[PDB]
Amino acid sequence: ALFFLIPLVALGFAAANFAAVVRKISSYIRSGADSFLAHETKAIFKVAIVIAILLMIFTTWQTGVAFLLGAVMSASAGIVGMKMATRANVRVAEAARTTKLKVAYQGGSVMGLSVGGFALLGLVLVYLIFGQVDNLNIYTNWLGINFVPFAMTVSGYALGCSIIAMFDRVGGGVYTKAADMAADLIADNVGDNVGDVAGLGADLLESFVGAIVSSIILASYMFPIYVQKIGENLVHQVPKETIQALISYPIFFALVGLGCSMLGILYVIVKKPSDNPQRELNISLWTSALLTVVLTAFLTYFYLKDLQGAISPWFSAIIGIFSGILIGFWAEYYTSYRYKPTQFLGKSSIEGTGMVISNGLSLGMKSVFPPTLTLVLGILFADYFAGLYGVAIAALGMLSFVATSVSVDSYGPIADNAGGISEVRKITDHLDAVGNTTAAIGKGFAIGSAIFAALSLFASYMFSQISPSDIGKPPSLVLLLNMLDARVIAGALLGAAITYYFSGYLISAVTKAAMIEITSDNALKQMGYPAFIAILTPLVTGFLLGAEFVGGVLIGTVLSGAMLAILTANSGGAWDNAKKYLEAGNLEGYGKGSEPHKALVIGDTVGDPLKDTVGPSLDILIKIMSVVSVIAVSIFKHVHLF
Amino acid sequence: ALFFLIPLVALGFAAANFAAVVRKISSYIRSGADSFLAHETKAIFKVAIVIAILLMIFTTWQTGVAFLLGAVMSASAGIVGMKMATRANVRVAEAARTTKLKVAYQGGSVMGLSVGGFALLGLVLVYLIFGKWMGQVDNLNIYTNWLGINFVPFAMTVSGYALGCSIIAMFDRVGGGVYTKAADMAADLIADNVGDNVGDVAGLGADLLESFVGAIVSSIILASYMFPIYVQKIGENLVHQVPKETIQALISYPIFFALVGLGCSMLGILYVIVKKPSDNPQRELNISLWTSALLTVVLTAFLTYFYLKDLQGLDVLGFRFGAISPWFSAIIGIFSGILIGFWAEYYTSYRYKPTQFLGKSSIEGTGMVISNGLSLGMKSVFPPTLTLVLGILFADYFAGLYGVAIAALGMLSFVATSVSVDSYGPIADNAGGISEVRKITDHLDAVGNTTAAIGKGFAIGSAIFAALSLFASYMFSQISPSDIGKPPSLVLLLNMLDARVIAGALLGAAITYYFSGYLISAVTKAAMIEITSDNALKQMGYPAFIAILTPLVTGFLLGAEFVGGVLIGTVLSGAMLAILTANSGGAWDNAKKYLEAGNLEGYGKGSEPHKALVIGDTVGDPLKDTVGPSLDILIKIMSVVSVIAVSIFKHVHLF
Ligand SMILES: [K+]
Ligand SMILES: [K+]
Ligand SMILES: [Mg+2]
Ligand SMILES: [Mg+2]
Ligand SMILES: [Mg+2]
Ligand SMILES: [Mg+2]
Ligand SMILES: [Mg+2]
Ligand SMILES: [Mg+2]
Ligand SMILES: [Mg+2]
Ligand SMILES: [Mg+2]
Repeated sequence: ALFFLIPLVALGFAAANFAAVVRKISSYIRSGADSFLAHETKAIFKVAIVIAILLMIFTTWQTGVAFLLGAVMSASAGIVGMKMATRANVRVAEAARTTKLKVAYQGGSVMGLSVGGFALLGLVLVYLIFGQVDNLNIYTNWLGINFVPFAMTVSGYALGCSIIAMFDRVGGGVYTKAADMAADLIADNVGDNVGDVAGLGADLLESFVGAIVSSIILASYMFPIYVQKIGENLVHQVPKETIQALISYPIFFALVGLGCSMLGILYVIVKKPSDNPQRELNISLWTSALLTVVLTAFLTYFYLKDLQGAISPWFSAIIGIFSGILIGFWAEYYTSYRYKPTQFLGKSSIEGTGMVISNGLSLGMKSVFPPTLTLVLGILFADYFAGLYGVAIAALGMLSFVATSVSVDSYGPIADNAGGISEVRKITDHLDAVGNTTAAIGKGFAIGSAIFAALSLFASYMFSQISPSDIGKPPSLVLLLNMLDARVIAGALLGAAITYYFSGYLISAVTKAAMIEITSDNALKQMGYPAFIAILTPLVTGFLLGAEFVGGVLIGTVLSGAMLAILTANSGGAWDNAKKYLEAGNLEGYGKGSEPHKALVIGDTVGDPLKDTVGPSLDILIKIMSVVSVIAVSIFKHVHLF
Repeated sequence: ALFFLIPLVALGFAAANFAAVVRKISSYIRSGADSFLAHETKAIFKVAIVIAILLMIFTTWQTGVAFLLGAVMSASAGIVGMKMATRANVRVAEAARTTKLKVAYQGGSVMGLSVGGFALLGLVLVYLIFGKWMGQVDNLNIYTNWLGINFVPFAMTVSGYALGCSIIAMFDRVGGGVYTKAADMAADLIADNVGDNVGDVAGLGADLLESFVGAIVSSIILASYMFPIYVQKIGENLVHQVPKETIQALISYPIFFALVGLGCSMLGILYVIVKKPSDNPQRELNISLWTSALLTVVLTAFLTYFYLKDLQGLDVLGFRFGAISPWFSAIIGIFSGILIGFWAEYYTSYRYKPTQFLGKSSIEGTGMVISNGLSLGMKSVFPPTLTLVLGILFADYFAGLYGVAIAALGMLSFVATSVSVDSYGPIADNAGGISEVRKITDHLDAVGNTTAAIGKGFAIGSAIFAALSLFASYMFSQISPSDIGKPPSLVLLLNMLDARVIAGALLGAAITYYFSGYLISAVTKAAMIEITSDNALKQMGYPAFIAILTPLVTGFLLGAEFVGGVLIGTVLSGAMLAILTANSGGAWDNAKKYLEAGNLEGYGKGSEPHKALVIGDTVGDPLKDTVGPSLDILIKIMSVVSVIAVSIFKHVHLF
């Protein structure tokens, strides 16, 4: 029971860290937020109820309620983190004076702690409140969706969080980068929080919950899959207990996690103070992960000790953790002037706007390989030491310290805004540089986790066809999406193309809308397209062509989004800090007019729509499209047309 | 036999069209060419012999020789097309004076006709001398090589040939495409006017040669394979459920088809050209193309019936409707292809929308030209993909995997005109650089940039359509001696849920973004004749290694499931990216031209509006003329290498 009250503590904790801080005429920003949020919430209102009724009508109301649980939960989490981000933010210029810092990071930390507390309050609710883990045969609902009691329930929850986040980003990411563009051409200072706090935070909430939900669905499934069949009895070769312990474990694991991170957060703010905030963020991160690996290993033994080895998914969490951390490092590497990507680009500023662009492209494109490689090497090990389930738990390891990742992330625009506000500027610009890096690190973890998560959720997808009319065949006959089949290839091409389209549209959206209520109303009103594209595609294409084709689309979608999130994040990422870098002069005889500053400006402005809107949008698409397909293939495995 | 002397005629024909034309101090450019070609040929020399000995040692010398046949063949084709491109080119300024055109297109047409004649002379040779004399289409069983590669007699031979053409095309591109766009940058910061031929004539030309032959070789490998796959296993004898005569007709058919093709195109070139001349060259090129395609559809239909009329087991092959089947495939691929061309035009020419909108955003601040250009090309990727998505299925529904390869050929059963129109562009374009009358010349330039983008577009499409046949063959080629029983359906089963394949796919995608980043950087380093040529070649290995050893490195590390993955990632990403760069590269140049032509009131090639478009053309140049098209090459050469070496690493992988 203690474990079940653990998530509750994080939240009293969220409320406490801002308060000790908030007690620390630039209010201006808070008004911006309410307006967009007003308009946004109303569209959200309109939509969430409706999706809920839909799920309730078409799948199994338990799931629709859980779905609402997720909508209230994520909206709320984001809202709290926003009051903080928008208060440390103000309170930073004033930290920044007496100091010739605690503020920026504590504000960022409020959204992250709130994110953990809420997401888990909600999930614990879904777990307790939703005999589906008792039943876990293979129920075949009021229509013909033959749904998973529990899988279906938490899938509903995860879809809820993912969808409201995507909306928050594709509108807010849009309001924001549309704003940055507009500003360097005011609007922007609000943009920094809408964009890299609320939106980025929502993206991460989504990957995290998605990976955990996938762990849950899989357990909820070794059951119909492994059943014996020696001479026409069904013998459950995997007995219920093992499955139940394996279901509850990622939950228990996730509880063990956030806890490790909460210490990191309470530790660094109140910790005796440093003078360099990059090392803090990375150390805190590192710490949360060591701490988490060990205790997680205990949790794993005892809470899985004798099921019928034990520790295995703990190795999965570890492989994922170290992979995740490496990917963070890679993101820092590619985004911070101080090492290589930005410095070269930056100095090339002096050679003619063209070079900043072409080199920024080369930089992000090449920069794409190492995080993917970590993931390639990362998947295999996550995967070798455990079943499919070990991969999903691994996604979780990448994200096992989400509280600190998100804290550090929200630090950026929060620190970043602190910068814009004085214009003292040096302290402020450092804060800004780090915003751009730490938001790029964050993006990097969530993309990694999107891929690691995506393979369990995809496996779950082929698995979901395990209709009543299956419950015989070997697992090895059912988990077999064949790539040589033309439907899968066509599917893949279409999904990939869907991904490039989705990005181009999101780009175009940024520029149209860019050139509070005008663009907020416009962003939302003008928001349906990405959500339709993202969501109905499995449905449209699925209902058109069946399980092989949606399996394909999902594959293309995942591959492309994986590559592109990173391109935009890192390269879009380097350009801001390249601009800052030259703005700080650093090139001798160069400093804020002149052909190079102008060129770096062009880099930051080019980067801004890609990194803060497109890539991260792909983060979301590759999940929400898969979850939708996992559910609707219930219908289109059988019901496809041709 | 008539058919076997058909390819020969195209070539006497190549030599004739330039001559009637060439008889039509700006020589300057010819010197540029020799220098790069000198340096290039020497590195090529060094490498081709070596790859040949390698293949001969490790696979089956028949293949290594065939491979050399392809190296001499493609080098040569490209060289001839180059003397022409570089003579019509000069002879265009002078067409361009008296006309206040026949030149630009006839020059472009020389390389294309040479491409067809050579590629097919070579292939006919490989078919007769390797397919027939050495009986590889006769033995056709599954021979197992002095080492342990269990090679396909014929598949292996022609696979070698395809690899040869692919490799040398890639080399011609990754250096020359680099010299040329490195040059374009350097120029708008002279050198560039030479760049235009090196880049969009020879390089683009070699890309298309590669896609074309790759598609045909794949048709041949598959036929040369329904036999071991489809044997029965009835109560333990092997009964060739697909008999020799079927396979053999199905093998010869793409060849016979290709012969019927190119023939259809040659008519197109002589026809548009010799009409009393028109006034708009876009409508011509697209018409000529269009015509070659009507013609090809029909006659190919006859060819298909009689030369396939009674095969039997064409069903099992995947031929849902007998004899005519691959003709429907060729048709499907053709119309998909033509649409993809149209889409390319659509997205690249000021006059419609992608470039028009981009161009006018020039007045809003260079940032915008760049953003809108990314949006334009990125969105612009879909219709050509969707045409392919819808296109694969129909190519594929009406015929087996073989029908798909024949479909790739259909997208490309009209390459001669494609290559004519492509080569027209830099040739017309140079005509443009020269005089500087500029309006007459600039039009030719606009068209160079579009037609190079259409060309690119067909070749990328065909690369995907082709890629599924060559990939199928890949899973099939593991069909070791220890198989020759199980259902085809148990062997054509690359599993995506296997973590190895996913890691593979991600690795291939990642290898491809990397490949692109390196070629981009190469363009700027080298950009800022001999200096950059030597530098391009010397400094050229990296992409070829990456492209080629990856199946080998990764394959030998992780096995068939992983290289299958890498190949998948690589195909998917390169497909998307070739289009991004091509269509953008396509839009920005013509957006620049467009504003340069003024067309915005109160702007006359001055200020931010022209400056901004300049930035767009210069951004586009490295992407479209070097990166995308490079991906065109990578997605093939990496697959062919894997198809061959999986001979070893299906068994020999490490972990
Ligand atoms: K950022
Ligand atoms: K072009
Ligand atoms: Mg700015
Ligand atoms: Mg900012
Ligand atoms: Mg600012
Ligand atoms: Mg920025
Ligand atoms: Mg130029
Ligand atoms: Mg030129
Ligand atoms: Mg040119
Ligand atoms: Mg150009």
